[PDB]
Amino acid sequence: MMPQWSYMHISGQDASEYLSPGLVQFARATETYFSLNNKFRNPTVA
Amino acid sequence: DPPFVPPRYLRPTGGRNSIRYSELAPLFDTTRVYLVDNKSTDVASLNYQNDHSNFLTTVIQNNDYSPG
Amino acid sequence: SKEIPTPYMWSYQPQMGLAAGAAQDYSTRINYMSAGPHMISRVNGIRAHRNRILLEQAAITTTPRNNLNPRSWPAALVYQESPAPTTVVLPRDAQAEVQMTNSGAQLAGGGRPSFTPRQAILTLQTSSSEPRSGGIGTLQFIEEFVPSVYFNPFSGPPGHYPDQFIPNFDAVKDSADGYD
Amino acid sequence: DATDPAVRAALQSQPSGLNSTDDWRQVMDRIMSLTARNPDAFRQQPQANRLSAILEAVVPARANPTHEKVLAIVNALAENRAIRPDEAGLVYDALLQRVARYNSGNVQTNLDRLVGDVREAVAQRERAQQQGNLGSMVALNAFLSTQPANVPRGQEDYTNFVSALRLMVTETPQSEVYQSGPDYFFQTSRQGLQTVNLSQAFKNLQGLWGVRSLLTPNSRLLLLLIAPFTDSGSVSRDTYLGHLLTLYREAIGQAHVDEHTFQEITSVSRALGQEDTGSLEATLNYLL
Amino acid sequence: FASLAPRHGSRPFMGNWQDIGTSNMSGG
Amino acid sequence: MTFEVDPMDEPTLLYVLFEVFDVVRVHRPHRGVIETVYLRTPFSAGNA
Repeated sequence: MMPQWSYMHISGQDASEYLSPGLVQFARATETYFSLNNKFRNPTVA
Repeated sequence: DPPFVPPRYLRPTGGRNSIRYSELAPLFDTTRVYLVDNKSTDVASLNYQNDHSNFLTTVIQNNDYSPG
Repeated sequence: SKEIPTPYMWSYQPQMGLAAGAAQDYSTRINYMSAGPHMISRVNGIRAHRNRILLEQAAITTTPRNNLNPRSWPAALVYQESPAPTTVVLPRDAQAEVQMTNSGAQLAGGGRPSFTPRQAILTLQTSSSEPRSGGIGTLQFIEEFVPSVYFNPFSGPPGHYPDQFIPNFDAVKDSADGYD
Repeated sequence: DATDPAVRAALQSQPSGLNSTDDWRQVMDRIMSLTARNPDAFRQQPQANRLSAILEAVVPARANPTHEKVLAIVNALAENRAIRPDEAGLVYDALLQRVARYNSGNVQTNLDRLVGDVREAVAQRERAQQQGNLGSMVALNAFLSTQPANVPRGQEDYTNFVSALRLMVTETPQSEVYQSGPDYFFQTSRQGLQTVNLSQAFKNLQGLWGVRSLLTPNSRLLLLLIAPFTDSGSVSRDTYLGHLLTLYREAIGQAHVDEHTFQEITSVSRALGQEDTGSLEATLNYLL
Repeated sequence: FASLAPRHGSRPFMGNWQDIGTSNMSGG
Repeated sequence: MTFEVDPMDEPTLLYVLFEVFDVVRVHRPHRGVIETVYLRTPFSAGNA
């Protein structure tokens, strides 16, 4: 909506979408022993 | 015609002759296993109520471990 | 970020003559966190017009190669000094001075002799015996290694990523180097 | 032969000389002096070297092929990336232990069938690398199942574009397509840049095939990569996608002759005598 | 990235795709 | 292994769990026939 909210991930795409798709596959495989999930912000939009 | 020299293969180590023990090399047929009442004292926690008629002895006889 | 990325600028190593490793151009970034859509859209068209220049500069100037930042550049692909051959005018006639001296004349000082019309000229190869290979210089690091605009970064399966951006990565080991 | 797992097993297990078992005919040509080069090199040996080769010839010694049959299998597992090169001694003793527990006439024949099977499987992988098509055609045709086969406008431009899309992955063995989550991608080389997003490009080009500031820069990256595989009659002339595909073919051809112009101008600017800093900047500003 | 994942059987035990980021705030 | 413990005025023991793979595979090929194969490792004992 606003280019500064999409940059700071107030709105826009979730972490499955704006991150590099290899980092999503890395965090999906190493999740049980090295969690990268809380390092990235998911926008929830009403 | 060169002479046919056939390959010299080895018998299977885990073959039908094999009296195989886990912690050592597989022996082959006609070994001896010993059931002596002296080593039933080496494991004395099994037989507190056992004479030399009925007793629980050991067979393994590997000197690395212990009497028991 | 994926559509209009920041270019990976290469770090040179003047000793090995190879590129150390490329990091993104973080130090030339332009700050539009206080701009609006009338000017964020104008700066993003400048981020993208720069990335079109770098793909155009790499298509002109960079040598086409399979492995990005190789570890031994061939001798046919390295700029090599090819000077003109050295023309040496030899000063003295050797066998015409061993006949003046054997006759009793003492020669001292120094055609160039008054007693010899002969003049020898020697032409020698100036360049090396073997062409040099292995590492490019500063000027060939400028021509090659144009900053890599890496669209849709790290989208592939592992092993198909640019690992030669990383300054620890041996290409012929396929592993990152350590302290020993 | 340098990538043959049984030629490499002969360079690691078989002797580098002429024994009378693996090379019986080549040593009988030398014992019986019927060799072309140096026939009399066997008469000039001591009796310890000369009689010990005659005895190994008239009654040769048997040998075990088992360490040579297994080492051809291990050196093919290490070549088709099935094991690590550090595991090449671990799985060699693991396979020698298994063919020692279970040794038979069946197994030694079955190892002889399997060392001819891994010669084929090493060569079949190295043919499939230089062809570079099987991993990409099954994943680009899997992409095109998702995309619709009938656009409303400009179907003539759309069905020739996706046929030229099959021409990149066929006529470039390094290029590949895959999936990572929802979208599919296309790398122009292994471990290289210029990765386009196929699911984002074909949801951008959909609605632009018959139109005759609005393109995402990965769609323009796709129209740059598809340009040398597109004829002038594959797409239209007035269509905005067809107008750019001709414009990107001229941009590749100009960047191909500005590459050769760069190698001429900088060559005659060093010999004429200029600043090497400014010869390389004034040339690009003349070419860009 | 199946070489980084533990193997339940012979399949890699991967997480979910959309479980990458956080979204929690003080009531939102 | 070398442990160091606090001194106690009593004969005490040391209960070390060497964690192994103590695995049974039960095979019942015929009616009324049950035949198991045991295997544990590293402290090796069983039919396998």
